[PDB]
This record gives sequence, C-alpha cells and structure tokens, in this order.
Amino acid sequence: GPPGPPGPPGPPGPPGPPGPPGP
Amino acid sequence: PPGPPGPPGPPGPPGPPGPPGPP
Amino acid sequence: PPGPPGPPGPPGPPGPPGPPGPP
Repeated sequence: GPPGPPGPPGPPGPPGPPGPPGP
Repeated sequence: PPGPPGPPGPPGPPGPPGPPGPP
Repeated sequence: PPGPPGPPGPPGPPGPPGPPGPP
C-alpha cells in the first residue's frame, strides 16, 4: 500500500521570554 | 498489507507572548 | 491500502517577547 498522509500539526510552542524593564 | 506510516506533521504554531518585564 | 497518518509535528517555536515593564 502507499504511505499514509502527514501527521497533524504539533503543539504550540512555549511562551516567549519576558519583556525588558519599564522606562 | 497497509503502506507505511506517513511523515510527521507540520510544526505547531508559535507560542503565546511572554510576560511583561519588571518595572 | 494506505498506511496510517504520521505522528504529530514538532512543537512550535517560542512566542514573541513580552512588552516592557511598568515605569
């Protein structure tokens, strides 16, 4: 038989890093 | 018999924004 | 017949940096 279709998307990645200090 | 499994899916989307920085 | 779907893709990249902290 032919290959199966691609898998579904992975999970979201994690949160980005914190922002810089305030002014 | 059945074909082999498909390839891994696409990457998940980017994560959420990080937190605010400190004051 | 076709094979099974592949596994889920990898996790996405990290989200963007947070915003600047308070004044």
